[PDB]
Amino acid sequence: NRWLSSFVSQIMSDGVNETPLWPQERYVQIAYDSPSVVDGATQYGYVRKNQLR
Amino acid sequence: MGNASSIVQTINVTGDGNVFKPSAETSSTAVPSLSLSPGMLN
Amino acid sequence: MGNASSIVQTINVTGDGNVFKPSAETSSTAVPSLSLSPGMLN
Amino acid sequence: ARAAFLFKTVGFGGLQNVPINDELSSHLLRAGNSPWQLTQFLDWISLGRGLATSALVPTAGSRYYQMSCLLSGTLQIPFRPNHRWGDIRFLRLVWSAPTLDGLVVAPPQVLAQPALQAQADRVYDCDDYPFLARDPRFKHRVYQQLSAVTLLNLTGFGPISYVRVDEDMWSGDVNQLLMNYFGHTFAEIAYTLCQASANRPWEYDGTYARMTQIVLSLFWLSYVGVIHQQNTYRTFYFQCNRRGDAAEVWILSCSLNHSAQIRPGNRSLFVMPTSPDWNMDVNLILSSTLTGCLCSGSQLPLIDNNSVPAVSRNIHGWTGRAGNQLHGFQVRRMVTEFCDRLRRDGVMTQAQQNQVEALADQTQQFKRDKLETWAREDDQYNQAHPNSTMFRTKPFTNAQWGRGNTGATSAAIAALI
Amino acid sequence: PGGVPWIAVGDETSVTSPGALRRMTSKDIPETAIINTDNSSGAVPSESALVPYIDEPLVVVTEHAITNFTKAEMAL
Repeated sequence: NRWLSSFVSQIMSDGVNETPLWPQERYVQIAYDSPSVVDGATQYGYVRKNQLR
Repeated sequence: MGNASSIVQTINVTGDGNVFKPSAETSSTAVPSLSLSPGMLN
Repeated sequence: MGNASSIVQTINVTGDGNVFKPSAETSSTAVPSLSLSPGMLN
Repeated sequence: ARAAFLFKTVGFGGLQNVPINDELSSHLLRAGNSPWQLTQFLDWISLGRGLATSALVPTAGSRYYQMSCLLSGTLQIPFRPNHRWGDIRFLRLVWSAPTLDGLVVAPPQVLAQPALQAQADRVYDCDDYPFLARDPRFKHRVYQQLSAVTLLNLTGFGPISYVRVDEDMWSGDVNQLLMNYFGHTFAEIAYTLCQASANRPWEYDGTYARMTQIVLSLFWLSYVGVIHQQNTYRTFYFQCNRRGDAAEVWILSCSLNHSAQIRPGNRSLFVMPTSPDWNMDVNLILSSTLTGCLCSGSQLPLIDNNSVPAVSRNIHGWTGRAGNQLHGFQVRRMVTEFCDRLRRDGVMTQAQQNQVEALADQTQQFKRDKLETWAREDDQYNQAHPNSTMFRTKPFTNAQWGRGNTGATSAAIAALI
Repeated sequence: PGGVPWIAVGDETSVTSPGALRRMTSKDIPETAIINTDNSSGAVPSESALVPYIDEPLVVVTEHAITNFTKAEMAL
């Protein structure tokens, strides 16, 4: 519980999102140069973006 | 000037499809000199 | 200026009333050169 | 079921801006500020019982084209990459609420600020807009009229309709619902169907969708002349007492004289008129509107790239590399095809054919003269005013007044059965 | 200023990293294309089949260049 509380406090602290990834409800977007291969495994839900590097 | 990449590479130096086409219109330029006269800079 | 002609519609080169009066203040100028250095042009 | 929601906007007919101005926009929004004006158009055409006209709206196709132009010019504001909805104006008009509910006069600051310069032949995806993505019902309700606009703007000719024949469509509920329209006309059936579709989007293979497809097939078969009183499709057909009239009325009817034999299978194709006189034919526009309402959740087949201009090619949901061909026809020649098919079938005589031909010729002459006069007036107005150029009707060319592929289209529709 | 113009990849109001930018092209700004050029000098052909339709890059013009190229026409 202590570790979880510390993690949640870190999440709720101040700052910004410094990554180019932002959530959308349409689909799960995968960067071009990510090691993930889930898009090849599945047939629906995941979309790979070529311009996202 | 060899190259080698792991997993993936957005650019391939020794690959195919690259273009080498020097032309007069394109030329090649940098910043060689600028106007920094003392009177004109003030 | 303009050698000889006979039209006399708008201006008459061979007519009267024209004045030829050079002076230092008027001088004579054109576009001889411009500042087209690559560094300044960017 | 449809998976991609894309639409195309109107293109400039030689001008440098969307062919609409403040006067036309105000006349359109005269009785309601909602840009979605399908019900208003239905009320204006007045069941197609006569020739509707006005000072700024000479024909029904004129109003249809103006609705398309207004939507094309206005929707480009919330579809900018910044996705802001109410910070810029288009012809002294601004959106009210992010949910695209109505158009109002711009505030004083926006009026002082410059307006938006719209572009031509833009293709947009509905899911890009956050609110449309969030709300499925709203998107499905809007996409019907968006699909109708796309079906009108896809080519330079008249609107496009979809004809399908399939025996497995018929069922008990379909029969029960169809039997209720025994004495009604095509316009009334279209009115009721469109209102029902507006109230509730249809599903992929619903009773309403199947009945709509059946009704469209029946109407087009009767129009060509394959199906009549002495040759019925399961004892159903459409009757027209005055063929070739300026305002034709078609009535659903049943007959027990004979039923044609239908080969098993599923067949379909795409029809369109080419002659400019489609502007004064309510039935064709209503058929196109019904196809557009169907396109909400049905995912019709693809249209071949070679039948559309370059700017309309490779649309994700509409056009494709290998697709169905578009068949275009001319009304005056199709009348002759109808008469000839009936005469060969043996239910019409030479004198009746001659009377129909004379009436059709008179109607064609009248419509041609009126359309040319209106086009000339529009040209003169555009010449006079260089800052508020407009068009009151979709532009056409002189070549479109001749017969095209009418024979091939008639043969294909006949072979559909 | 000088250089080339950049645009936000995908969503806007989210530019916090250099990896979220990409060079702007004539596709993003249609009125910079050849077909939309004002052909008052007659350089661009009037035949639709002879006008290329491809994507092109964009560059930023400095005010020094603007002034000098404007003064160039005075010679003419």
